[PDB]
Amino acid sequence: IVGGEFTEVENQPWFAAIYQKNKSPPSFKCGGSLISPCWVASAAHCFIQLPKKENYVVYLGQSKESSYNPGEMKFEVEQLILHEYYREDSLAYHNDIALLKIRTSTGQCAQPSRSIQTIALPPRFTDAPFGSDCEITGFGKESESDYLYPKNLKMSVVKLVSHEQCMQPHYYGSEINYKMLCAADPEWKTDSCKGDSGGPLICNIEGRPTLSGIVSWGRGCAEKNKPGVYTRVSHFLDWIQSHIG
Amino acid sequence: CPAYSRYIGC
Repeated sequence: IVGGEFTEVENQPWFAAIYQKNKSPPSFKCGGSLISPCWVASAAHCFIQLPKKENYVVYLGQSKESSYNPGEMKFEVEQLILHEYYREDSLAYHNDIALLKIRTSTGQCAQPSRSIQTIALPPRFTDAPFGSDCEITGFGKESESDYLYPKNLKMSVVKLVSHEQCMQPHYYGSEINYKMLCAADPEWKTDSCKGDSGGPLICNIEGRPTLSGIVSWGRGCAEKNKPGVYTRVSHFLDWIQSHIG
Repeated sequence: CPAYSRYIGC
């Protein structure tokens, strides 16, 4: 996360830290979002290089990546579902969404606490406008040109950018379609970054913090005319419901 | 890896 501030997971209690097992402690790989006690949504691109549930561990309730966190919950991936139409195209990802059914070694799903909460899926449509300032959070880089990653959780505020704006040639042109969600800072000073992918785009809709997008791609981080691009979750509601319901 | 990935492994 570029800009914003460091924060504890109580401000992002749905945030899921997704790691890969090593042959040797696991390596942090992607963010994710708890959308029901047993299910985590994230980006399919996080799993392509090794698409086996066995090789991943999910932690809820973490403010500091790769160390123990009070109130942590460690989960195995019982089921790994990647979108059937996932695709890469040399610039960007498409259909970039994954589901992870999580379970501890003792069989449990997430137990709600101050640090572990589900986040609401978006409504089918809603009448009544909401604000287009949405939160982003994760463990990604603090600048596109940083080597090294911050280790503690950050969060920030970006604003949704219309598809029509995001498809301008100065922006991403024809690479943006109706399934994507762009978000940027009007002054280009805060953005998601490398290592934030899979994490949530939280908008406030009908009073609910709401998972509106999943970090998918973006040219650099906080670059002018280059929004962060997000999987438009609302588009996949019936995909999601038909797998987790 | 597509050119605009934000993935830790890209």
